[PDB]
Amino acid sequence: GLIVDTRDVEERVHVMRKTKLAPTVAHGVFNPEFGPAALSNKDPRLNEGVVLDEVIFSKHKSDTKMSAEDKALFRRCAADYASRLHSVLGTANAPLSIYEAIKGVDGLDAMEPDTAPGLPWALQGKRRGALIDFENGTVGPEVEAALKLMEKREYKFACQTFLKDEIRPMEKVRAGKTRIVDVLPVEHILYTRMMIGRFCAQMHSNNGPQIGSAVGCNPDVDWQRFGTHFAQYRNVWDVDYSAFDANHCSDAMNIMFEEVFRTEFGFHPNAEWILKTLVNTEHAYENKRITVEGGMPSGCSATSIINTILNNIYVLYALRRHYEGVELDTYTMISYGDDIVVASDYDLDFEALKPHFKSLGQTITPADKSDKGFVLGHSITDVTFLKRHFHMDYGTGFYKPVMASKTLEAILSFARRGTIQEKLISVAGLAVHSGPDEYRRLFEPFQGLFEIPSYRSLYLRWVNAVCGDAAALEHH
RNA sequence: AUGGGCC
RNA sequence: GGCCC
Ligand SMILES: [Mg+2]
Repeated sequence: GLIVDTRDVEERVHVMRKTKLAPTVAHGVFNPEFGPAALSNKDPRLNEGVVLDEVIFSKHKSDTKMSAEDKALFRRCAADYASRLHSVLGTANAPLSIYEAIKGVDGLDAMEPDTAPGLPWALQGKRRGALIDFENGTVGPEVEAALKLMEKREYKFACQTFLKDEIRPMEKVRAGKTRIVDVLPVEHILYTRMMIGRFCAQMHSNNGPQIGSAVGCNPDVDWQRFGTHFAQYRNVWDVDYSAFDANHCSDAMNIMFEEVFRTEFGFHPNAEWILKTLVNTEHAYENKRITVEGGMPSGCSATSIINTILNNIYVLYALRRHYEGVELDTYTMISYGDDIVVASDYDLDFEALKPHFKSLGQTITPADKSDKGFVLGHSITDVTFLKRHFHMDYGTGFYKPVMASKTLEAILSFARRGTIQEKLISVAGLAVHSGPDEYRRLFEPFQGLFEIPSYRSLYLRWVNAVCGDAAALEHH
């Protein structure tokens, strides 16, 4: 978005930290072009003359303003997508109880009991367990008073800027392109879950191309479902965004919230209001307070869902701005936040859509290599989604999610102290789809030091997971 | 080190 | 706890 004000205050919010990711035995074997993101300004790995603080907020370039006619078009697209979504999900969207918002429901998992509480709780000590009883599903006086202000629509907050401690390609580590997490206050998260929690639960349960959302999916199982769907289409596109989250303009955000979360769809009047508080935000980074207009914070409840919904409306908006007679059945798509797979039997010109996405402030580029524009004829076996390719298994005849071996090497090369064993088992479930030979090669540095699951055991587990009859058919 | 998923 | 977004 657009940075409107940068104020220096006395209170310093500690963010820097040291990386908790330590190199494993695999690091010296694979030597990946990957490493922990730069968390300190004095990190020796950083390029000369790179100020980490400036690069972080460089994503905030502008808040794109839309014309009345483009806003009118966007409203129509939001309402059209909002028609499809609530037709599939239903309109049972009344507030969740406090208990349900904390403990979760069918389709919505519970709030994490010991994550960051946000501001101003971080400046007072106080963890999440002191403010909220997670076992009993009850809130203390501090949150109670905050919830009363949100009901009154008088609630004010600040986002706490956190540096994301993660493995990144070495090019981005050296460029100081450390990702950030905007940690919202725990009460804001709770109330959002109250306002839109059942909707979110319904979204998760009904994931698929019909609603254009993969949020809630299990790639082990659903790659067959998504794979067979997109294989039916003549053209498949792999579309990359540049800073998707930060580039959501105030106009697009406000209109989407207005059209999707209407009281006539069963929502409480405050559902629209609580989401609109995400448009103009105050961010706290050390001694600096930065006011931003536009863009989506990442620590919000249902940030993935909001981004997914916007992604759906963006594609409809861009296509209607270029072509005539474009409807929801003109194409098909699945998204997860900024990640997107689009397909159509019509020879759509995504290169011509570039300016139309720009009117929203979004920059689309081909993922199909960083090549000379968008091309036609590509299939689902050519694309990546959720860092996974669509490969066929020749033992079952099903699509399986295959990650790049270079990426799996990177994941196995770094781990938090004392978590290596459980990480290996977790990564084994990802690595099984690379085939027996590659699975063997990936875990070979760990042999004799940790338990590695046999390829066979994870394969048979997966066969049953994707299709229970297929596992039984091998016994018939 | 986080929202939201999934093991 | 890990992974993806
Ligand atoms: Mg992509």
